[PDB]
Amino acid sequence: MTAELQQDDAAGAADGHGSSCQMLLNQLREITGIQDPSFLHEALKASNGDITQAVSLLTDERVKEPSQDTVATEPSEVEGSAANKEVLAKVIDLTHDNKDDLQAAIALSLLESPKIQADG
Repeated sequence: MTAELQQDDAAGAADGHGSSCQMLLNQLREITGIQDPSFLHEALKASNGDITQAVSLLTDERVKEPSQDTVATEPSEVEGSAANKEVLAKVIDLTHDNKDDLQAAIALSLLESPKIQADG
């Protein structure tokens, strides 16, 4: 009934980390300061396990509130990918008759049909 010796003797098993140390979320929480292990683990899941990138993914639009309208800005539930950016190209055309293709086809068919058509 004295003190203990040899700490290598251990007592029993000591696993259950299954690729997922506290350094991942710890650091993450130290970089971003987020309290949503879910959105955090999301970043780690998107960065393929990389913290720096993940971080990037988050600091680059993490929480806030897009989708919905909120704020004063405009909502973004659709378009949001490449566009005239990656390339401005020529054939400039915005004013006058623009997108008249779908606007016209849509209008001609929208004028005869109900309103919303969703995916259809």
